[PDB]
Amino acid sequence: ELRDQQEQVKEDMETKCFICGIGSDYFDTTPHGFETHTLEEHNLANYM
Amino acid sequence: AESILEYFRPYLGRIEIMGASRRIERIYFEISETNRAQWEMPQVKESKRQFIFDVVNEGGEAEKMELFVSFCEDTIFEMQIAAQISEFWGELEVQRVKFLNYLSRNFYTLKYLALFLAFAINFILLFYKVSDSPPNMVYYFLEESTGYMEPALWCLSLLHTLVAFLIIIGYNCLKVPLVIFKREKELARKLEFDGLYITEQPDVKGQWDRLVLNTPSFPSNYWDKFVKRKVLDKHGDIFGRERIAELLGMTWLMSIDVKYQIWKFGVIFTDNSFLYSGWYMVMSLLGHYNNFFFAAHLLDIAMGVKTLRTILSSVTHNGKQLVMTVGLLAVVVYLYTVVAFNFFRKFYNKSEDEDEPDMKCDDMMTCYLFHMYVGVRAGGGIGDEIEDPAGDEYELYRVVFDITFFFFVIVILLAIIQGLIIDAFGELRDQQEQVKEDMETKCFICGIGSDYFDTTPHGFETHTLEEHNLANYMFFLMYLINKDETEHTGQESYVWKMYQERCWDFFPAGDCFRKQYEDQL
Amino acid sequence: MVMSLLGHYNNFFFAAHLLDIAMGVKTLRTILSSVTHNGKQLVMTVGLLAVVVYLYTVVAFNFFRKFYNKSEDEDEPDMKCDDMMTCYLFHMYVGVRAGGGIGDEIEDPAGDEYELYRVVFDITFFFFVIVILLAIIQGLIIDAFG
Ligand SMILES: Nc1ncnc2c1ncn2[C@@H]1O[C@H](COP(=O)(O)OP(=O)(O)OP(=O)(O)O)[C@@H](O)[C@H]1O
Ligand SMILES: Nc1ncnc2c1ncn2[C@@H]1O[C@H](COP(=O)(O)OP(=O)(O)OP(=O)(O)O)[C@@H](O)[C@H]1O
Ligand SMILES: Cn1c(=O)c2c(ncn2C)n(C)c1=O
Ligand SMILES: [Ca+2]
Ligand SMILES: [Zn+2]
Ligand SMILES: [Zn+2]
Repeated sequence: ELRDQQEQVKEDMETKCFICGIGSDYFDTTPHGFETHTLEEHNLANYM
Repeated sequence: AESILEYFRPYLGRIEIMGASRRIERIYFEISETNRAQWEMPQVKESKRQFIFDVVNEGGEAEKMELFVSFCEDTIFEMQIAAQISEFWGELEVQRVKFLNYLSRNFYTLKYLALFLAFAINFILLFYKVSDSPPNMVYYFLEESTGYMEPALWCLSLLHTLVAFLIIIGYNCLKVPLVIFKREKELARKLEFDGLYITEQPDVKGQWDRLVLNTPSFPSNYWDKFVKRKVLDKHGDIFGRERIAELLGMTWLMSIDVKYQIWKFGVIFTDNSFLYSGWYMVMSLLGHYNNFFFAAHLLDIAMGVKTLRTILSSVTHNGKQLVMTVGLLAVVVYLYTVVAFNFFRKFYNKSEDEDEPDMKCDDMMTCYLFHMYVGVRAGGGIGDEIEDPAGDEYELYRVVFDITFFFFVIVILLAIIQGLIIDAFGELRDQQEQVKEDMETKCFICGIGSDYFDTTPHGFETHTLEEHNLANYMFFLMYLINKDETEHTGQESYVWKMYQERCWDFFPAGDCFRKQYEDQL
Repeated sequence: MVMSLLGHYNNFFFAAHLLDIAMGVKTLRTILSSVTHNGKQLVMTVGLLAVVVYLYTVVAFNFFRKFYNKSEDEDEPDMKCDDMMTCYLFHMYVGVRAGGGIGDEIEDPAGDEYELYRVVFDITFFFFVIVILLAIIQGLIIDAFG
């Protein structure tokens, strides 16, 4: 179980977020909704 | 028009595309009588599933159908090689053609026949005996009745090693001509869409491939023969249009390419499925020398039925953690040694007789060897092969040296190591489970799952045998191939030109006709 | 029934009827149903633990025959491994039931001439055929039940 945890993080990132709320059932409609909406808009490194 | 509809049920394709001012659409196109035939057949269907398994595993949702059409460029290859085999010195040709051709059709049963020979050379060999006086050391056979078996082992060893030498012949004519296709058209892409050898630099498999570009036969079997003239233009004007044309170089034996043979052996000798089928042979020669070496061939039962492979595959894949643990159980057995070597040397006496004391622990290169050979195999800790501390002078201290062994190095650690493995096995196979699903509920061309075509009856078996059928897009890709190019119709071009530029946007990506026509239908 | 006739003949055959406790209460049926349903993998494993015990035999039969001596008295040497139809039988009857690998019913290689080589013939048994394999086979079953 310690290691499955290391697994759930690995996800949580992929599907959802970590600045806004939403997951990926919204930027799934357009192509490449992930790599736009997390290297263009809500990029968790710009805010440093 | 009932009968003509039902006569042309299996020949009418149907494919949904996207484009031409941002909408969806329906394309209708003719299926031949032979692409429907040689896709229903098992050597190929196989691959299908295969692709299906892994790309649901390590694909995201982005790079998926960069892999699809990377795959449909293959099955339309060996499909073109399946027909390559289907049914004085010149007659050498017809034999040479006929022999290997009708051979390699036979192939898979030609191997399975190999196995069953190994289940006789072992059983028949499971009768030996040795003795002081022959019929020094002498080895004969037992076979007390049936005194013709001992001959049979001579015609069941010159009939095996032959059947090894076939499979090496069969392989090199049926399967390698893909595994240089799937290299060459992995290079030419990475020499004409971001120019590996010409504006960046090399992964050894990169470096090994410099040996070929000079050669005059680089596209040997990958369709093309122009890529060369295609990259004396794209990345060729900025660089020296005399400089690059250097880099590329712009009966049989009288004109055999001296180079590019040495390359072609490059990638085969590194391909595992070939490099096994040598070992499987070269033992089978060594048999004749010692004759038990035909026991080794018995190990093929791991590379056999599905579960058995997983057995060994399991044992490996978690090897990151596993070896790095056993690299710790070999350490925390050291520490006890240093403790034992300093204080409790008096007890490690295996001498059953007091005239010749034995004293297993003096040289620490032994007392470390004694612990890791009878102190982790006794299931009762180390205090099972020692005198006991009933008497005195350390008893208490000694009885905590032991029962801290037992706990650490026989209850925690040996539990871990069975553990890793067994549960790893369990998990490879649950994966095989999640694929099984992912298909059923959702998709694999569009996005949506089945919470949309659940409302209507049979939403699955319509929307995956009528609209988004993941097999039509290989019939299109090879129906497109051969229409004479000046009559590609109104959609059938804009795909075909969106294809030789690799834009993968003629794939619905979350829509169906029943998707914007919800209100009109 | 037809057991229950045979009873009259030998009269212990009414012990067989006692097996109905598997086709009874729910959990007990699952017990046996479990044991079967995964039989695809299971038999095809035990069909491998009977093999990788062979390989050791061939190794033992060629080099280490000197140790397999169960003769408690030196007047009648016994030598369990001469005929490989025995040394393969000796391994799979007291070398997977001793819980300590095969080097538990043998002389030990303290003395010489192969000691190092011998102490890796054993501790590769212990690991493979008593830590991996016998773990697998309890495993399949118990979790299948689950
Ligand atoms: N909502 C998000 N916000 C910020 N980043 C995200 C979000 N979702 C996914 N990501 C990014 O997907 C990235 C993949 O990892 P990335 O390549 O960028 O560097 P990394 O995490 O340190 O791993 P690596 O070093 O191997 O590259 C994550 O680092 C993470 O930054
Ligand atoms: N989105 C989808 N696209 C394409 N096919 C799908 C989709 N969802 C389900 N399927 C199909 O459900 C099918 C069931 O398997 P199918 O009978 O057609 O051949 P198979 O997969 O090779 O198995 P089998 O040989 O036993 O028949 C899958 O092959 C798969 O093609
Ligand atoms: C795109 N494409 C192919 O991918 C292909 C081909 N012949 C074989 N290959 C594989 N042709 C003629 C083609 O236009
Ligand atoms: Ca036209
Ligand atoms: Zn966000
Ligand atoms: Zn779909």
